[PDB]
Amino acid sequence: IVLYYFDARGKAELIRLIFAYLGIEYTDKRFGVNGDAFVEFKNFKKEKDTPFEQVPILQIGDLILAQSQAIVRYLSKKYNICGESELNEFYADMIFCGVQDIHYKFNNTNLFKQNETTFLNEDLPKWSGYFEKLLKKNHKYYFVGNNLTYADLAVFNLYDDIETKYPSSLKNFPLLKAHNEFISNLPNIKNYITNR
Amino acid sequence: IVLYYFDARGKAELIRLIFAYLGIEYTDKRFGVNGDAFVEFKNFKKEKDTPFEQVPILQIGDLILAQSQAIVRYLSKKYNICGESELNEFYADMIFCGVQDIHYKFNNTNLFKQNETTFLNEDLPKWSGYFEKLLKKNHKYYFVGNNLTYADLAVFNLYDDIETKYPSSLKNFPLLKAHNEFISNLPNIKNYITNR
Repeated sequence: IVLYYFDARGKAELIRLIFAYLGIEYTDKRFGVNGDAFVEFKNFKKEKDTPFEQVPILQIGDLILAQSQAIVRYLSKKYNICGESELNEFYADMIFCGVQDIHYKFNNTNLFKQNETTFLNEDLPKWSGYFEKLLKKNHKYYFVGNNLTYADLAVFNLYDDIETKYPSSLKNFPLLKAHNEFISNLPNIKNYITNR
Repeated sequence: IVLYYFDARGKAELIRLIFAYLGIEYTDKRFGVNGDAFVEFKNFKKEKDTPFEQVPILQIGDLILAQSQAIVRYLSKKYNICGESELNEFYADMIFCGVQDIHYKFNNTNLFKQNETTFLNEDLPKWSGYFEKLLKKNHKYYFVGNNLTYADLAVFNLYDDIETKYPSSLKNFPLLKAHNEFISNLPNIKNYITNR
């Protein structure tokens, strides 16, 4: 199993957390660890037939899987972390789609755009509230059902990425803060985090 | 004179170049050199009355100036580098506007958005093209007149900035390239640059 992406988190960290959580081994190929990233990328697209000329690409054998979102749903169904019912499969999928929304906003805010304030003070809190509510409904902390699913990992990864840029706003959201801390303490993810 | 902004280039670097080219000493207040950049900024918005709560703001005496573009045009008139005729003052302005459009596109391209290769392949070459044609119409040192204007500093800032994230494609644009080395060598500029 080989994962191809740039030497960064971005859209590939969630897949790496899945592999870690589940503990399945693989080769983490990162473009630009030493060389120029774009040349390494430009040359990967030659030697490899990609659907949409974009990474991440997860290679299992001679099989090429593309599109991060599609890749995690696949891994999740195959390894039972997508929920145990029609309905719950849907709810996980639903919150995951929610995570993409705000995660994008996040990656679309920066100094030059003078965008940082309205995100930090408006979009971020609003959305953290949406997640609290979902935790409140399902009331050890899981978003869906009674066992862990990729939605729990995606939410976690979301805030973990946000905090690398901005201060930890989770003070006002106790359940979201707890959930975040809980999955970060899971022995398997905890080891990965420390080795990053 | 006090220039306020975050400890970054962003939209304040052009103003810092103007001050360097003209050898004007001022104070470069950079939020974050001490504590939470957002803390100082938040306190800054309390002590100073900003029109739109955005930085940079330039404080000359007791008056505060607020919009980076409006500030550069202001400084340029006051120090004669805005051109020496109506048409030329207009051209500098036009070139400057074009620089903003692509400078924004640049600061709006990241790994997550999978914006990058399309910027380097479609956008950048198309724009470098326009600037080459422009310098051609003025036949290897200036965009407007026989003298230096803020348009020149704006185009050089632009590429010096792009060059800290992406390659250096100026090869296929000879006048653009000569233009940028030309101003990168101006005594005052080479000095500021080496001390950044």
